[PDB]
Amino acid sequence: GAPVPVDENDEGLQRALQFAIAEYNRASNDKYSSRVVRVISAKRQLVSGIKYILQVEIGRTTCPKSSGDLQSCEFHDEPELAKYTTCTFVVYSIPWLNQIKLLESKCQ
Repeated sequence: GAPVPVDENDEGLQRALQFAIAEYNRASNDKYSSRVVRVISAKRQLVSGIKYILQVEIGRTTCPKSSGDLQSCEFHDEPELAKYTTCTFVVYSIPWLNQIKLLESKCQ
């Protein structure tokens, strides 16, 4: 057995970053929103089911949710002031039972 990396065509891995990341935005939703930036390690271990280990230097997005913006939101109008954080997402994905669940998703 071993770890298998994903490509730009794995709706499963996409549901992984969107699951944990979705939790990052709902976490900072207060001040503003947290948005991915430059992934680093997006993989899906393959055991009895799957393990989704993700890494990305999370970033932010000024606008919160409405702020009279309809649909936009953005980091800090540039990189010059949009630091980031290193977060890892751990999503177990089990086929045959469409059972996806979050696990080790922590950012810091």
